[PDB]
Amino acid sequence: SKSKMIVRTKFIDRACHWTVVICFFLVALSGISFFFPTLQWLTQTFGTPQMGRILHPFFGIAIFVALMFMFVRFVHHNIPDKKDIPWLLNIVEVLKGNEHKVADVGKYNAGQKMMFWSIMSMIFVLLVTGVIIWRPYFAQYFPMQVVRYSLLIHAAAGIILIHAILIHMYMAFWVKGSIKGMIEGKVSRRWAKKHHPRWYREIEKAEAKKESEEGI
Amino acid sequence: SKSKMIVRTKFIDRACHWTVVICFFLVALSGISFFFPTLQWLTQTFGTPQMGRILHPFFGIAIFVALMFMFVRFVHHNIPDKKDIPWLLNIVEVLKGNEHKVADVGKYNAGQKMMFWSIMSMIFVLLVTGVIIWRPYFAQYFPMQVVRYSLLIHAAAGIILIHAILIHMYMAFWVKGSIKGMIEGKVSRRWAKKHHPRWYREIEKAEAKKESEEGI
Amino acid sequence: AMETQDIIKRSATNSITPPSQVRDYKAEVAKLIDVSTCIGCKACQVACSEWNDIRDEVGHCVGVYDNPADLSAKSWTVMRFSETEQNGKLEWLIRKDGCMHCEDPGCLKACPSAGAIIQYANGIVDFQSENCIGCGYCIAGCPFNIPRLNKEDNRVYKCTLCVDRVSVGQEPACVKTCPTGAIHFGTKKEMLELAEQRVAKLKARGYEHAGVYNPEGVGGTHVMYVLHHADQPELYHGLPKDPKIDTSVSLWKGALKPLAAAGFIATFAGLIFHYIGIGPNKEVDDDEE
Ligand code: HEM
Ligand code: HEM
Ligand code: HEM
Ligand code: HEM
Ligand SMILES: CCCCCCCc1cc(O)c2ccccc2[n+]1[O-]
Ligand SMILES: CCCCCCCc1cc(O)c2ccccc2[n+]1[O-]
Ligand code: SF4
Ligand code: SF4
Ligand code: SF4
Ligand code: SF4
Repeated sequence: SKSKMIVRTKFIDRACHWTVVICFFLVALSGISFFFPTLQWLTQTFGTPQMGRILHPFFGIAIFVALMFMFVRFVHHNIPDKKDIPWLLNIVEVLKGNEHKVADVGKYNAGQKMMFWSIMSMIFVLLVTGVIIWRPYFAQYFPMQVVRYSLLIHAAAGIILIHAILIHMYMAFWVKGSIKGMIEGKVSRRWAKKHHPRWYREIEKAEAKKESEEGI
Repeated sequence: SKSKMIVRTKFIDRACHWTVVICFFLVALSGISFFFPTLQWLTQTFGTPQMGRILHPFFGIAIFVALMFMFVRFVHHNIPDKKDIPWLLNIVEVLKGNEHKVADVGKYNAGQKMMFWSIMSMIFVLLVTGVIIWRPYFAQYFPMQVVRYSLLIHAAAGIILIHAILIHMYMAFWVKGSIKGMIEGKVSRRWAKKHHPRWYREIEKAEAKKESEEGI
Repeated sequence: AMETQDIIKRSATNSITPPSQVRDYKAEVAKLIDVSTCIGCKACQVACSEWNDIRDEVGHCVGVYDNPADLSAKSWTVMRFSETEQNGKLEWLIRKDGCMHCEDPGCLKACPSAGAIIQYANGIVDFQSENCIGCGYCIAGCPFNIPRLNKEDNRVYKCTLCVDRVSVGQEPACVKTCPTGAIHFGTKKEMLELAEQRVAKLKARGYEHAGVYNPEGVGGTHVMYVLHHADQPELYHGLPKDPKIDTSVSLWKGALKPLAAAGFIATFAGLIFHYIGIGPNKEVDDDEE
């Protein structure tokens, strides 16, 4: 416990994450321009409206590829367990900045895991429905009725994921010190103690113990 | 060594610098709109595309006048010398945040001096080729072939200078505490010691010595 | 814009978002100026300005019949006169000048404003003035030195090939007016045939180097000439021999763009990945542990 910080995120998972974020800004904004045509300015997200129609789906595929790399590296830490119940019951208390007092928080809390599955499920929905409605390459192989349902579902899934990311960015801005961990990779031990007790307890034990195991 | 800060930049050189920066944003963005017409939004940098065509060159001339004031006030501190070699050889080490360990850094380092000449040369190229391609005032006096070469070179020089400024702003954001010195004028002695050793050594000696010279 | 849905080329438009051009099954048209039948009457200058509702200024005489002395925003076609003894006897070579309606227009290629310059399926290259920003890049991109800026509105103008007459089935004003039938108009395919017949008669009269001027460097033109001396086009008041889009303009408007794009993307990646990889450069990274 004699270091200002502890590593929370490896460089590879940090590089990926900020790649996703940049791709997501372009894809969400172009998507929103088709959804709300009154917001004319967003038709210039990829330069021109004609260009935006072409590039949206390609950047969409890139997000899904990078989210699948994230999926295989974080899924094991996002698994719901009986210890998450406490969180789910004192949500009102957590939102007032008192989660430590009410719950058992490991690597990622119960909100973060709900988000994780939400985000991962929506991107799968968006990938499937996106392919189905993609002209000129793929929509021609699908029955008109499936294309129509896909148009409805893709719009709805994209809106749900945008909401979700608005809340995800808010929380990251709100639980102070979090953005620095995602940019630089390190979290101060006290942040760990307050927001993620069980997690830091494990690092601290893994740490000390294996260095005690060496035989100083 | 008993002051939180030392003055690095006079007000006059700070006022000029932020004038250049504001002028440069408008000129670079209007320039980029002609270079990449697909980025339609930038055709509104000066309100309308018709207006942007008119004002680009005038703001361009203002940047060159202000950069010539900067030239005569900073050139003497940007002169390459044998002590700069060390820098140039451990670039990889400098970029990892270890320049002090590898080089002798005066007022401005060897990167900063390379930038300075790059920036000063490009603005001269941009001024000459800019005048040559300026309608309606000056392009009529030049042979068509010179106008064509000027169109090619101005485009290329403007792109090179934009890249350069992207790297210049990045470095200023990266070597922390630097933007404050350019806005407020003062740098903490430790910043001086870490990033510009020889420089602060000189101020410290000039300082102490002339106050010792007074005869306390 | 695009109401005619036959726009085959459009200035400053990415190649993966082409302009509307479904109605492109139309014959290419062309004007054929046979300078061997031209009498230098200037009727075409007069008919062009009358039809187009434009008037240049009353200029000056500086020693030649040529007047106005150059194309301008108010003069879309001008007769250019040349006196020469280069071929062994005195000859007065007179040529009508104005837009060549190139198949691969350099004006269009150099223009940085989306939609300011367009090419119709029938070959007409025309300026869409609502989009012109007055930069003048087209003046340098044109191999023939055609475009002219109007000081009163900061926009370029030139011969439109009487697109307003041709679009509804009538030949251009200068073509109809030509007293001697030096100017002919029709489909490009039949103007090339008339051109080759006229060349054959000029050769029969002793002009062994008569030929058609329809430059391959710009992909052929929709305004073509029949010249008595096709081996020496510069005799006709500087008509270019083997015109093409300048190499500097090709590279500026071509490869420089994507190259710059890659630099910018690459640079942004590098700097972003660099900041994240190594982290800030603060006064003390060392008392952080
Ligand atoms: C997973 C890969 C994706 C694919 C293949 C894809 C594909 C598409 C396609 C083909 C369209 C129709 C317009 C066009 O062709 O440009 C579209 C529209 C849209 N996309 Fe995606 N997209 C994907 C990801 C996303 C993501 C991540 C979001 C949310 C930020 C999103 C939100 C939208 C929205 C809101 C629309 C417009 C709905 C409307 O018009 O009402 N898409 N998508
Ligand atoms: C400016 C926008 C964003 C910010 C500031 C942000 C912030 C963060 C931060 C700070 C973390 C790590 C938190 C911790 O260490 O507990 C994180 C994790 C994560 N981010 Fe983002 N994020 C943004 C956008 C996105 C987007 C657009 C996506 C994908 C749609 C995304 C997907 C993720 C995922 C999957 C995780 C891991 C969480 C878990 O494993 O439960 N983020 N984000
Ligand atoms: C030194 C004084 C400058 C002069 C006289 C000047 C003049 C011009 C002129 C007359 C044009 C053609 C369009 C128009 O008329 O508005 C132009 C285009 C341009 N300028 Fe400048 N400019 C100057 C400075 C700059 C600077 C500092 C930059 C870089 C930020 C720059 C970048 C560009 C670019 C990129 C283009 C368009 C290239 C293209 O169309 O491919 N210029 N300039
Ligand atoms: C937001 C944009 C910019 C930022 C944040 C920035 C930042 C800085 C800072 C912090 C310094 C002083 C560094 C030190 O004290 O060592 C500096 C110096 C300087 N800046 Fe900027 N700058 C910007 C844009 C520009 C532009 C557009 C130009 C001209 C094209 C420019 C020209 C210069 C020059 C010539 C120097 C002096 C360096 C030397 O003498 O070697 N800057 N800049
Ligand atoms: C029922 C309300 C659901 C609340 C969702 C919690 C998601 C949550 C909570 C946090 O403290 C975070 C800190 C850093 C990064 C992401 C975070 N997210 O996603
Ligand atoms: C070969 C790589 C060249 C790197 C260029 C160095 C330019 C460099 C380096 C710095 O530490 C700066 C600190 C404050 C303001 C500007 C700075 N610039 O321009
Ligand atoms: S109208 Fe005909 S004959 Fe008269 S100057 Fe023009 S091209 Fe020649
Ligand atoms: S002057 Fe007009 S038509 Fe010519 S290149 Fe500029 S915007 Fe295009
Ligand atoms: S002669 Fe010039 S202005 Fe006319 S189409 Fe050709 S390049 Fe364009
Ligand atoms: S084709 Fe029409 S616009 Fe052109 S010179 Fe003839 S009258 Fe003028």
